[PDB]
Amino acid sequence: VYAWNRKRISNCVADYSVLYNLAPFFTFKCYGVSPTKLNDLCFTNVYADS
Amino acid sequence: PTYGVGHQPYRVVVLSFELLHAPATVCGPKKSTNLVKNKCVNFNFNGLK
Amino acid sequence: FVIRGDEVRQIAPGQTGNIADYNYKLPDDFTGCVIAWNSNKLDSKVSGN
Amino acid sequence: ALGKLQDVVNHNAQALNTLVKQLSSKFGAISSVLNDIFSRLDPPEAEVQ
Repeated sequence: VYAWNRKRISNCVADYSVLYNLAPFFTFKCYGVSPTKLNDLCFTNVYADS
Repeated sequence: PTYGVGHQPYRVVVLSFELLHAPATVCGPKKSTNLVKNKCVNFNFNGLK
Repeated sequence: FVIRGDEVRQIAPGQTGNIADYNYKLPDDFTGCVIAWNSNKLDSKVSGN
Repeated sequence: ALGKLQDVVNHNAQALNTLVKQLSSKFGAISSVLNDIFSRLDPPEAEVQ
């Protein structure tokens, strides 16, 4: 929580299916979107952070 | 190695997206069809439904 | 029906997964109750049930 | 001179220009386009916004 490893993704066909078969308890909780319709849309720039 | 569940570590990754009408680059896996010129149809150009 | 532990959260009306999409899916109108409990005392045997 | 007959035209014109501006003004939702709210939400919650 002291350093944010922010890494934006570039132009690609991001398939939201690898996160399904992730580590145990792979809950896909969202706060404004829905995972059911979070794979059929395009994104300007997605920012990742661990 | 055997810490209590109340104080176990959690690896959490958030994916903040930009849900805007800007020209997007990170699209989802889908298919593509042909284009009609003078036929009223349902379009989904770059997310715009 | 009998499922695992981390898959009980998919019995709610509307969810993704493997059992909530191809094994047993509930509509988004279910006005009822879901009852589940740990059955590892009599439904878990040696070398796999 | 022809202001009393032009004000009724402007009143019937400024009243229609406010409906086309309130059409793209969110009244407590995530966006103003109805085709985008149903595109990134679930009907459990999509019917709320």
